[PDB]
Amino acid sequence: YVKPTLSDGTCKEEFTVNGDPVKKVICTGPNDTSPGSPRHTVPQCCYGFCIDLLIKLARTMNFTYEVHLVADGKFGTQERVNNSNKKEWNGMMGELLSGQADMIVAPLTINNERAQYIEFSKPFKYQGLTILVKKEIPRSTLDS
Amino acid sequence: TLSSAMWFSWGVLLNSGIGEGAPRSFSARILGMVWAGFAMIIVASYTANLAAFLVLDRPEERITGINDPRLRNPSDKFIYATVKQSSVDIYFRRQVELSTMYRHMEKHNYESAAEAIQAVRDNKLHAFIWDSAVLEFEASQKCDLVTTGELFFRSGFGIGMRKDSPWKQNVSLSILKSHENGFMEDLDKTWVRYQECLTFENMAGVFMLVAGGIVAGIFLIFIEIAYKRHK
Amino acid sequence: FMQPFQSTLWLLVGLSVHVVAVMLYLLDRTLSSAMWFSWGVLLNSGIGEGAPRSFSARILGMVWAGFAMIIVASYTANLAAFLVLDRPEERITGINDPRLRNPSDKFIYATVKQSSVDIYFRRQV
Amino acid sequence: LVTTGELFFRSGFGIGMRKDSPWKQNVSLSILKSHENGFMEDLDKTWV
Amino acid sequence: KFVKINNSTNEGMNVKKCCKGFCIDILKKLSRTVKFTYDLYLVTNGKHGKKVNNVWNGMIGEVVYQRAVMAVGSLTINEERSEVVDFSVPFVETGISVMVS
Amino acid sequence: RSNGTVSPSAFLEPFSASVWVMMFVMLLIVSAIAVFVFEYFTIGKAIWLLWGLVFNNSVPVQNPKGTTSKIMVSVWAFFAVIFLASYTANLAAFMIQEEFVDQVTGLSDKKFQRPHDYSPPFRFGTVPNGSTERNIRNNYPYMHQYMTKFNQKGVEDALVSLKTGKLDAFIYDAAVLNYKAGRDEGCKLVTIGSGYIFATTGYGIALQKGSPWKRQIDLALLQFVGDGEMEELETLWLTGICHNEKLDIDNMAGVFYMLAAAMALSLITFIWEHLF
Amino acid sequence: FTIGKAIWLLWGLVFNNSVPVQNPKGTTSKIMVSVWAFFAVIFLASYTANLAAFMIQEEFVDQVTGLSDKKFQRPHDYSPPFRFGTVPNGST
Repeated sequence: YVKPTLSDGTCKEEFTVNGDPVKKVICTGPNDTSPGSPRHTVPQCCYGFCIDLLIKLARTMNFTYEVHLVADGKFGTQERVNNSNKKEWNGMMGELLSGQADMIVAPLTINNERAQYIEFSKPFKYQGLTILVKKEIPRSTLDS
Repeated sequence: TLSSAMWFSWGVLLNSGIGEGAPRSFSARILGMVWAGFAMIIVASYTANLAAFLVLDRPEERITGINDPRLRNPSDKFIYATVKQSSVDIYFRRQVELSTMYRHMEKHNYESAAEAIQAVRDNKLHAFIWDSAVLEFEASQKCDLVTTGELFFRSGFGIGMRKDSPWKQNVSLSILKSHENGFMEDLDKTWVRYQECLTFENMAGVFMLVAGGIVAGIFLIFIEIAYKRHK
Repeated sequence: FMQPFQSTLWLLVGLSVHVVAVMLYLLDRTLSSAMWFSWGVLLNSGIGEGAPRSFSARILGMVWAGFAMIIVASYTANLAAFLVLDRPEERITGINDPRLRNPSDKFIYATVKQSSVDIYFRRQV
Repeated sequence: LVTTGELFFRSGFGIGMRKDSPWKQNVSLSILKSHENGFMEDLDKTWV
Repeated sequence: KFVKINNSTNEGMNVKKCCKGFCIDILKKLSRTVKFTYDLYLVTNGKHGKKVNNVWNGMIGEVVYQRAVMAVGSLTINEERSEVVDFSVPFVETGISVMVS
Repeated sequence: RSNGTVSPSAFLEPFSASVWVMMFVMLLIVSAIAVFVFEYFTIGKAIWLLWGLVFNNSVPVQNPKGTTSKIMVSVWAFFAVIFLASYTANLAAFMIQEEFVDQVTGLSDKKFQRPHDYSPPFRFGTVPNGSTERNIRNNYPYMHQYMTKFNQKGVEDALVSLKTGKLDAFIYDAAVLNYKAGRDEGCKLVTIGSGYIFATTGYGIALQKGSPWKRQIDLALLQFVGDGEMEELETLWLTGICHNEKLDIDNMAGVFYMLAAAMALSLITFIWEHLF
Repeated sequence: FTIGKAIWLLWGLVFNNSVPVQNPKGTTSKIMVSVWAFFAVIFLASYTANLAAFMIQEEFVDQVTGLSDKKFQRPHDYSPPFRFGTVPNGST
């Protein structure tokens, strides 16, 4: 979950029904979001399933995190570069094959092409595709 | 007694039992009884037809899975979705039949994940292909849509790393232990497990007529009184 | 007859109707005439010989008539549901039916010990 | 009795004879000719 | 296909079009099993086949005059067709049916 | 479950809500209007006649008599006919549908925490020297200390004994459980949860530690997943018999209790009226 | 009048009880009237159920069968001239 930070830059003051504060971290993603603007990369607020998993992993292990949101937006794919004859990785996977890299954590997917370059771990979820359509409006109400 | 006989005949078909008409002719009484039987048969047939229409009311034939013939054959009535052309689009490219079907969504793929659901909520599109968890949560939280079909290309998620980093073994062992510890189910229950979710119009489209008739009854009584007074 | 739901169900319903009528007539303080009128009303005989005493008895009779109409509607719905559920035994669909693909003890079949069906089944592993 | 269910392994009948025989081509041609001139239809109508 | 324009400009080269369908799958399966290689090519000289002035034109002609070996496609078995070429066993059913509105 | 799960749902109707109150007040207003029109002591008789015409046409009353009153009575009769037809259609639709609830719907249930002080003692069905037994023992021992009483030899014997009624619950793997239940005799067996899994972990191929085959095997298996061959394999080899394919005595208990309560309330009202 | 009243009461009990009369006298008459009313109610409920179940059936009409027909065999006359479309130079 991504939310704009507090005006003072201390996004806080959230709690759950069970009386448990929500653990939160601060990202440095594209503040302007839409392309073409002069990217601000102002701090924001991020929290969710993956954030909790990362917190547990960091507590069990011994390291520190500096979460920063992706710059492009695409999940990641191989594509031929324009005006050339080669191909490369774009999207969020692109930052994996550069200095940023580290320990990418996100709703990724285990694929053959992806696994040929990077190595995954044992999955923490299981999913299908489940085609989705808009619900039909029930016009059978015995009006007439 | 002509007006009373007419009122009695009108009320017979509605089980009023006024009993204001006793025709002198025996054949007239026999014809009236036959007509009452015909009216009873007709109203029973109408009730049976209404019950059958209510029972068999199902004009929805939404595409179930990818192998459905309607979904297999592209059509210009509505278009498909691809969600930023990532992850799933590779799966569609790999299969030759899916490669042929990809001509429909090749030029119409979106660029994000929420834009497609917003456009669906704008009724500009009724189709979507995405991870089952995300779509299920969207259906549960937003009590406006339903997901229909059978799961396919089942492949779990995962934490990515680079080449061969010195943290892989510990991370994978921690994930497996967290699975076997019951922590992961607890977390999945606390994050996405509870998101909110004799017809009234049947008694509304008929009670309005009853109210209108009740209102017009006063006017009809006044008109009848005026007609009686004028002659 | 009134078999499909339960014969004991109809017996209990009749006993409850008679008990309700008996309490209703006790509340009046033509008991046989009232009982016949109630039986005709619940059977749509339309005797019209009932003579209620108090308005509470009238309200109880109206509630009982509504309950009887609800019971009649439920019985007709059950009859329609049973009519819709006709042909309880389905039809085997070729060789692709799992219940015939999986052998059991209640289904038995065989063609001929020397024929073409034998060859077709033996060759197809 | 009833004959429910769809059908599988569709391959029609035929008249058999040994690998070498002088009647082969003539027999096949005669069957085709009678068929199409409208003979198997009449026989099917009058016998089955 | 032997592409030809119009009038005297019909002198054209062998354009390369790729064709697929039900019969082509049968052809590919036969190529895989019997182990032969083929040189598929469309015909532009007529139709399925009709005898005019004691001459055959279209598919059947291309097999009668030793200009081909097989004639895979939508051919139909018949009496006069089978007196000049040899057919295989049928693999589809077909008759003469009627369609109306 | 020993017997089939049937829920009459005598109160699941959308009645007893603001719609019912609106219908009641509309009925009262119509009755009052009819009484006024007839008058233009009979209020009770007219109300009874209207209530009968709504419910059953065997209610004799002479309160309404006229032309406009006749029109109102005919309109009310048509409205009641439409209402009862709609109710019958709704009952038919309800009979089309079904309502089945889970038996326990919980692995960390109260039942599997202290079944000695809850009903006759329950049954724990496992097998020894497995993977489920190790995890269950390591998570919370008490269930294992209880579970030593019942631990069968295999799967077929345990299922047969359970069908004999000796046991109540059998806890084991997921894939074999789904296959067994799907291909059961008569589809009389089902999992407690609606396909609910607890500790999701997949199968695997146990290669040697550092064996020079892991990369090729993993890539080949992922490729097999990608091309959809596993879907056809599962369809051919893993499919159950049924799976997705699928006014009584106890149905009228609630309405009968409501009728008894209404009769008691009417008796109380009559007693109060007699007091005054 | 007793015969006519009894006939009218029987017809009403079969169809609809909106035609009451003082025909039956005695306990036996009331019992038989109730029995007839119950029988008619059961018969009407069964008829309604059968009518409701009838809607799950829908037949079709094919009329002629094949090329052997008066419209087909007879080339001309009839009244509207017919159409016999077939693509030439084939097998059909």
